[PDB]
Amino acid sequence: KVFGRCELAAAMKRHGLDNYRGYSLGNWVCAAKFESNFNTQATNRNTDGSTDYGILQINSRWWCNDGRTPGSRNLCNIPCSALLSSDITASVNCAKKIVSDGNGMNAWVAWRNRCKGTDVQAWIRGCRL
Repeated sequence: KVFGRCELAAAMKRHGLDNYRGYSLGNWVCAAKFESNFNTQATNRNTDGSTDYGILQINSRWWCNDGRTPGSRNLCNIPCSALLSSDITASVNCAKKIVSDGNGMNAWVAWRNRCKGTDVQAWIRGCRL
């Protein structure tokens, strides 16, 4: 599913992401925009053989099992395919573990490079939340 900006903001808010570990909603919508262009079905392969999955491009080296990433840790305890669903529940629950890991949202390279220190509130402007 390709989310609309406000539709995604609303789903993320409902799933408890607004101010999760201090990160306002706009940070989450911005990261989703540049990681996946709001497409739950986005996959991207890395040079190390791991793959990134879903709206928040969660990586198979640490977080999920895809059966093809030797020495993967599967920390979210989830097949990576579950991260491609039109229901964002699995992605959100896994992202909560990631952002709690010590590096906050810096774990998402597009967030560090394209959202961090920008006016992220702009991403939720005009939305009915």
